[PDB]
Amino acid sequence: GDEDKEKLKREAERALSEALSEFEKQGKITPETLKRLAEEIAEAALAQQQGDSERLEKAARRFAETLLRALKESGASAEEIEEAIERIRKALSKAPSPQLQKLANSPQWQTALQEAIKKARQEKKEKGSLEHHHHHH
Repeated sequence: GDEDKEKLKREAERALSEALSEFEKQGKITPETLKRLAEEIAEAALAQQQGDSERLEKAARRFAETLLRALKESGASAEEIEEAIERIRKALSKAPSPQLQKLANSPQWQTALQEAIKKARQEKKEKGSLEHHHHHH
């Protein structure tokens, strides 16, 4: 049992790459993590053409939960989290795919994002998030 979801994954990995472009430029985030976040968008955008509302909520929540770790790992605060998710909203709304444009406009996806901004606002500030080793591998 398999499906050609790779077509949406290759379109979505660019959405995060352009949205979080400044976070990667700053060394807050990695291109592997930007792809890992967009792999959940691929499922959510394919679900929009299938009309599967339950997928939109679950995939958007899983994406927004993962994204919060990738940002907080860099020492991000609620102000950086709430700017970061907003960039995916533009990148999806401006996307090359009509499935990704429908995803940016989807209430089931957009509601799951609010839970991630309010989660980061409940914590407000980082614990410290500094590193003392090269980690070259």
